[PDB]
Amino acid sequence: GYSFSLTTFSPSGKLVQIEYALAAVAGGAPSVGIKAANGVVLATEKKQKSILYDERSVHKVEPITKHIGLVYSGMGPDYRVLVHRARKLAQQYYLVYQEPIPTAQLVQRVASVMQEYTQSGGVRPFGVSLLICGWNEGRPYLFQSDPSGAYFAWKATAMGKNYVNGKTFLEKRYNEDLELEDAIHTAILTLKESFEGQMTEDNIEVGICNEAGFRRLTPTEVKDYLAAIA
Amino acid sequence: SAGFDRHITIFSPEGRLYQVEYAFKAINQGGLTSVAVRGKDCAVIVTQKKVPDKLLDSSTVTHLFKITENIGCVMTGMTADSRSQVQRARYEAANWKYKYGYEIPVDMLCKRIADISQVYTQNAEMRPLGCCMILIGIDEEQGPQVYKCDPAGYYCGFKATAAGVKQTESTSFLEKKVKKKFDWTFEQTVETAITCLSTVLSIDFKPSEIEVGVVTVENPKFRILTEAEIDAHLVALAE
Amino acid sequence: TGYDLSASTFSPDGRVFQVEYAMKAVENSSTAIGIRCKDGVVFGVEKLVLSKLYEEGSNKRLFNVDRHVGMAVAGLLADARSLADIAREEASNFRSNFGYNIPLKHLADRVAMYVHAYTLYSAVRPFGCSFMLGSYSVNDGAQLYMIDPSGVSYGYWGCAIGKARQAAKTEIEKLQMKEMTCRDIVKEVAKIIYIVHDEVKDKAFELELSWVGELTNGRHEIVPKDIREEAEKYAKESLK
Amino acid sequence: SEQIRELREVIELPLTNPELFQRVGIIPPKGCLLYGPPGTGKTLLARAVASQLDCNFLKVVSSSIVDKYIGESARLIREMFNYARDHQPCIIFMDEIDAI
Amino acid sequence: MADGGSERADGRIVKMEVDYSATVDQRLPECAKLAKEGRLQEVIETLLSLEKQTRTASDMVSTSRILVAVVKMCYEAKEWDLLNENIMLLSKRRSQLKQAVAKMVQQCCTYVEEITDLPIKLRLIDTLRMVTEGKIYVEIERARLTKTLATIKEQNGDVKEAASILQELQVETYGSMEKKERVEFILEQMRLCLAVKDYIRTQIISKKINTKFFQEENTEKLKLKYYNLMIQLDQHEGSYLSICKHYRAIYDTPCIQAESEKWQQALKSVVLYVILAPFDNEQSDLVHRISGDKKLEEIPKYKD
Amino acid sequence: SKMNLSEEVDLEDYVARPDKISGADINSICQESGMLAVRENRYIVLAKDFEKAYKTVIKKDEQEHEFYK
Amino acid sequence: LRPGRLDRKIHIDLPNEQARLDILKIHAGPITKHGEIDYEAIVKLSDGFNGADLRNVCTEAGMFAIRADHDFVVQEDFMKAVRKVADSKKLESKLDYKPV
Amino acid sequence: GDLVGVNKDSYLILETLPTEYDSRVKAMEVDERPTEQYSDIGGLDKQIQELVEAIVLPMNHKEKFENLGIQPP
Amino acid sequence: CGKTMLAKAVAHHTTAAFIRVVGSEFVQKYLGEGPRMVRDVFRLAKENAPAIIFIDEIDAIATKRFDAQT
Ligand SMILES: [Mg+2]
Repeated sequence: GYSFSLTTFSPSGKLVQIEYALAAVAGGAPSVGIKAANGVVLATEKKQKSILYDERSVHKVEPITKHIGLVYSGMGPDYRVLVHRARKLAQQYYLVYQEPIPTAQLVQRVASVMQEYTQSGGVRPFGVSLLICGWNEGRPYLFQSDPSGAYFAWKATAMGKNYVNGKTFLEKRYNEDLELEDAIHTAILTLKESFEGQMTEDNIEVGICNEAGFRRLTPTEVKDYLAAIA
Repeated sequence: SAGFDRHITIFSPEGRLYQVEYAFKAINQGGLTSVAVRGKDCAVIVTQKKVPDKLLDSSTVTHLFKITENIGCVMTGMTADSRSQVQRARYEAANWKYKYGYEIPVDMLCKRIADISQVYTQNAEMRPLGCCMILIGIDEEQGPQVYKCDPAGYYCGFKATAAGVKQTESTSFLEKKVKKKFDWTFEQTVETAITCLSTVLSIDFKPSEIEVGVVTVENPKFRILTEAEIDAHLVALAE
Repeated sequence: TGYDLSASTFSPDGRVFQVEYAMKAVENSSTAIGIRCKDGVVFGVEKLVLSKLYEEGSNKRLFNVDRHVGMAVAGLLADARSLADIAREEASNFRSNFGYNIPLKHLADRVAMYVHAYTLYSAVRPFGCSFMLGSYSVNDGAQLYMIDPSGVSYGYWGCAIGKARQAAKTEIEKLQMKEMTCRDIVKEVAKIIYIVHDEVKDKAFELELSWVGELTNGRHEIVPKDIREEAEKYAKESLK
Repeated sequence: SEQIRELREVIELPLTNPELFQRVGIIPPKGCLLYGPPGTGKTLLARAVASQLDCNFLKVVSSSIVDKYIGESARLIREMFNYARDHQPCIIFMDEIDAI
Repeated sequence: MADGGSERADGRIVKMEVDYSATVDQRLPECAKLAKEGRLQEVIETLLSLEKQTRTASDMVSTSRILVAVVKMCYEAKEWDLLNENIMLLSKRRSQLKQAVAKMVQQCCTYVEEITDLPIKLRLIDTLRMVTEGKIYVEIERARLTKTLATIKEQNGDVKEAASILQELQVETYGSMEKKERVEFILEQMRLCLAVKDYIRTQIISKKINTKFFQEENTEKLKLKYYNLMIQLDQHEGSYLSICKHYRAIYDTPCIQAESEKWQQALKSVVLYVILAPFDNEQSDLVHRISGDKKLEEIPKYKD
Repeated sequence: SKMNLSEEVDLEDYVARPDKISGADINSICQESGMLAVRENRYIVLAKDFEKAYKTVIKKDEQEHEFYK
Repeated sequence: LRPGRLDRKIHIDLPNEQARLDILKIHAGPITKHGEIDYEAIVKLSDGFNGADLRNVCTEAGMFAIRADHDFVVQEDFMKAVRKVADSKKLESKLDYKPV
Repeated sequence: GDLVGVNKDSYLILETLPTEYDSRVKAMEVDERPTEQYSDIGGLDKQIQELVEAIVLPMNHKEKFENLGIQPP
Repeated sequence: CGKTMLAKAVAHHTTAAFIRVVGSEFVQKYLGEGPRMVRDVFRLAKENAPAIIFIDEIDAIATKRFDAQT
C-alpha cells in the first residue's frame, strides 16, 4: 500500500486515510434519525459496560441552539471538540445578524472545520459522522456530515453498526407523511433491530424537534413511550 | 496484521489506532491499584502504598493530591506523568474561580482535563501522558460524585471505581457488591472499600501500608485520614 | 527495540526505552552519596583523577544553587552544568516575586517538571543526569531529595548515585542517623566512600565533602577538612 | 496444593465415569490448558496426575506431526494411537504444544 | 518470651474458682496482644499454640457445667478477630486454631454420651461456622466428619441427614482421601441413600470404591461385609447373574475366617439363584466352574 | 432431543431473547450446562445452571477500551 | 475456547516465598550437611522467583562445598549460592514471555 | 553389535574378531601436546574457573563428587 | 452458521468420493508446489468415481483486483 499519509495521492484512485477514518465510524454505536412532516426525531443507542456507570452523567443528544440538536456515531472524545466548536460558531452568526442561525448554514461551516483537519500533514482526521436537525422557517431539516467534509439532506437514515440492516428496514418502512408521534414509534422499532438484549429507559436516549424549539426527552416519557407501544 | 500504524498516531485499516491504546497498558508499570467508592452521602478513596526502602521517607510517597479545598484526587500510572497532570488540574481550578466567581464543579473539571488529553491525540508531536486520574467531590443538589479521566480523553462518572493493575478483578467484585439495596452509612462504604482491595490484591493490609482520602456532606473539606483512625476502621471490620 | 528511537513513542508493552537508556548512563558515573543528620545535610562525592594533569579542584560535582541549596550531580557533567543554571535561575525569580528564600519542597518540583519536559518531544532527548538537593532551615529543618532522569522526585534520609548505588546504601542504613550530629557524620561519610572501590581497579581519586546545617547557620559551603585532615585519618584506619 | 486436585477430578471423573455422559449425554471434556512459566510445573505436576493409574505418558514433542501436508499428519495422529489402543484411557502426555 | 503467658495461665487454672472466669477473659487480651506481636520466632505459632491450649483448657473448666455459652461466644470472638490478631492475608491455617478445636471436637465425642442433645448441637452449629472456612484440610480432615456423623446419629438418621452428608462428601477428597478411612467414610452414605430409597445416585457414588481393593488383608469384618449392602442395590430390579458373581467374590474371607456356619450359608446363598439368572453362555460355564467342588457336597442342593 | 433434560424448565424463554447467537454457540450452551450439573454430581440437569451457562457464553464484547464506542 | 478443547483453563504463578521453602527442602534433601541449616534464613535472603532456578541454587551451594573442602554444607554456602545464582539471573536480556 | 566373520555363500558366523577401528579415528588422537599456559590467556578469568569446576575436577576428584552426593554435567 | 456440518451431512447419504481440502496448505513456500497441489487433487479426482471436492476456505487467496508489481 502507498497510503501511510494524507498529503499525497494514490497512483490509481483516491485518498486512503480518509477511507480508513470512515471505518471507525462504522464500528461505532448505532443511531437513527427520521424526518417527519412536523418534526425530526433523533434516537441513539447507549449501553454501559457495567452496572456501575451512571447513565445520567454524559449525554448523547446534545443541543446547539434552542432549535438545533445533534447526534453522532464514532468516538465520543473526538465528538466533544466539534460540539464546542459548533457552539461558539453559532454565536458568531447571532452577534452579527441578531437572528438564530439556519440549519443549512452551520453545515456549510462545521464541514469546513472537519475540512481543515484533512490538510497537511501531521494531524489526523475525525472519526465521527454527525446528524444535524432543526426546524427553521416552517420546514424541518435533517443533514449528515462526514470526516471527509461532504454533507447531505436525508429523509431517514441510520449510522453505526449494522446500518445495512437498518437501511433495508427503513427502505421497507419510511413513508412520506406521518406525525412526530408516529415517527418515534418507528425510530425505536428500528433501534430494536440491532440493539442488545434488554432495552430500558436508560439504554436509549431520544431528542426531538418541534416548531416550538429543540427538546430532548426525559426518561419518564421514554419509559411511558416504550411501555408496550410495540 | 498491524504492523501498519504502530509507530505514530494515524489510522489502521479497520479501524483503530494503537499508540493511544498502548498508553492504557502504560498504567500497569506502576504496580499499583486504587479503589474509589460512592455509596451514599460520603465518598471514599483508598489506595495502598509500597515502600521498598528504609532510607526512603514516608511523607513524600502519598498519591492523594488536594486540588482545591473541596476536591481531592488520586493518581495511578507512571509517576512523573502523574504530577504534571496534577499541575494542570490545580491551575485550571483557580481559573474558574477567577473568571467566573464561584467554586468549580467536579463534573466540569474532567471536561477541562480530558480536552487537554484530546489535543495530544488529535495533533501529534507530544507523548500522551500515560497516567489515570480519579476525582471525588461534593456537589450542591447532586450529592457526592466519583469521576475518572482516561489518557485517551474519555471520562465517565460512576459509583464504584477501580484502577491500576486490577480493574477487571476488583470491578467484578463490586458488581456483585453493589447489587443489593443496602444503605451506605459511612462505614459500610469504608469497610467495602477495604475488603474489595484486600481480597483482590490478597494483602488484607497491615495498617501502615495504605492511604484513605474521604469527603462527606457534614464537612465538605477534603480530608486525609490519620494513621490512628485508619487502625480504628481496620479493627472495626474485624471485630 | 526499534520502537525505541523517539522519546514520544510507546513500546508494544507500554514503556519508553529512551528514558530507560538514559537511566543507565548515570550508572557508569562514579559514586556520589548523600546523608542528613538531625540538624544538617552532609554530601560526599567520590571523584577520580583523570590522568595527572588535573589541577586539584577542577570540574567539581558539588554545586551551589542558592544561599542554602546545593547539588551533588553524577552522570554527564556538561548536562548537569546546564541543569544547575536552571535551578540558579528558578530560585532567583522566587526571590524577586515573593521576597524570601525558596523552600526545598517547592524547588525540587520546579526542577523535576523541567526535566519532565525533555521526555515528551521527538526534537529533544531526556537528560543523562541524576543529582541530590540538600538544604537546612529553622522553620523546616533539614531535607534531602533525589531526582532521576525521568523526573520522579521525593525525599530520602540517605542515598547514593553512581556505580555502587546498591553497594553503598547497604551500609548507610546501619547508621543511627536520626540522632547524630553532622560533625560526627563527616568522619562516617568518608569510610563509606573508601570501602567500595576507591582505587582498586581504578587509578586515583580525591574526596569532596559538602556541608550545610545548623553549624553553618544555614550557609552551604565545603568542609574545613583540609583543616586537620580528619576524614582520611579516620577512614584509612578501617583497613582491617 | 490447589492445582494438584483442580486438574485431578476434571480428568478422573470423565474417565472413571462415562455413564454420567449418557445420563445427560455429552462426550468431550477434553482437558485443561497448563500455562505459565517453564519452571518445574510442566514436567513435575504431570507426574502428580500420575499418582493413580495414569502411567502412559509417552511424549508429544509437538514437532514430528506438524509436517505441512496433513495427509501424513493424520496418519501421524493414528500412529501414536497404535499404543493408545493397547489399553484403557491411555494418557498422552504432550509437551510443547505451542513451540516451534 | 511467651512463658510469662504460660505461668499466668498457671495462675488462672487455679483461679477458675477462686477468681471469677471473666477475669480469665480479662487476662486473655494481653495474650492476644502477644499474638498481635507474633513477629518472627519469639511469640509465634509454637508458643501461640500453648496459650491456645490453655485458653481452651480454661474454656473446658468454665463450660464443663451447663453454663455452656462462654466457650461458644469466645469462639466467634477470636475466630472473627484472628484476621486482625496474628498475620493478615490468610494467616497460617497452621496450628494457630486447628488442634485447639480438634481437641474440642474430641471433647464433643466425650460429652455426647454425657451431655444432652440440645447444647451439644448448639455447640456443633457454632463450630460449623468456621469449619466451613478452613481447619478441615488435612490432619485432621475429619474434624468435620467425626461431628457431622454425630449429627446423623443425633436423631439417628432421616431424609435430612442423608442430605446433610451428601452435601459434604467430596470435601475430604478435597482434603486428601485416606487409603482406608476415606473409603470407609465414602461408603457409608449410600446405605442412607437406600433409606431414602435412592438407587441411581447410590451406584454413582458406589463406583468410586472399585479402584481401592485388596485392603481386606488388614480388614477383619468390614471390607467384604459392606458389599452385602451392594447386593441390596442390585436386589432391586433383576441382576441375578451379577450378584452370584458377587457371592463368589465374598466367598473368600469366610474361608480365611474359618467358620462353618457363616461360610456354609455363603455356599447356600450362591447355589440358590445362579439358576434364577436367564440362560446364557455365561451361566453355562459358570455352573461348569462351580460344580466339581470339594465343598459343595456338604449340602443336598448338590442334587439340585 | 438427544440430551436427557427431564425438567419443567421451559427453554423458549431463551428462544424469545434478543442478543442474536451464532449457531455454533447454541451447541456451547447445552454442553456447558451438561458440565455445570455433572461436575456438581447431578445425574440430571436441574436447569438452575442453565441460566449461568447462558450468561457465560453471551459475554463476548471483551474490552473495547470504553473508547470509539 | 469451546467446551471440548480447553474446557477449563488454569494459570501457574512463579513466586510464593513459602513454596520456595517447600521446593528448597526437596532440593536440600540428599546433600550431606549437619542439620545446621536455618532454611528460612536462606529463603528471606533468596530472591529467585523460579522453581527450576532454585534447583540451581542448591546445586551451586555444593560447589561452594567443593570450595574450602566441605564434605558437609555450612549455612553460609547457601548464602554464597544466592549471591552467585540470582545475580547471574539478573544479567540476561529478552524478558518478555506470556502464554495466552 | 559384534564384528563377526561370516561365510560368503552359507552366511554362517565363523569367528569373532572384535574392536577394530580405521586409521581416521586413530589420527584424531592428539600426540602434539601443545605448550599453551593460562598465563598466555588474558581477560577470561571467570570462564577459566567455570571450566575447571566443570571438567577438570571430575577428572581428578572422582570421590569429591561422591561424598557430597551430586552429579557433574 | 452450520457450514461444514452441511458438507459432512452430504458425505453420509451420498455414494460419491468425498474430498475435503483446507485452503491453507498450498499458500506455502517452495515456489511451484502450490499450483501443483491443485493438479494433485484433480488428477486424483478425475481418475476416480463421481466425486465431491470440498474446498474448506478461500477467504484466503481468492481475489486479483490489482496487478502485483512486487
Ligand atoms: Mg466450517
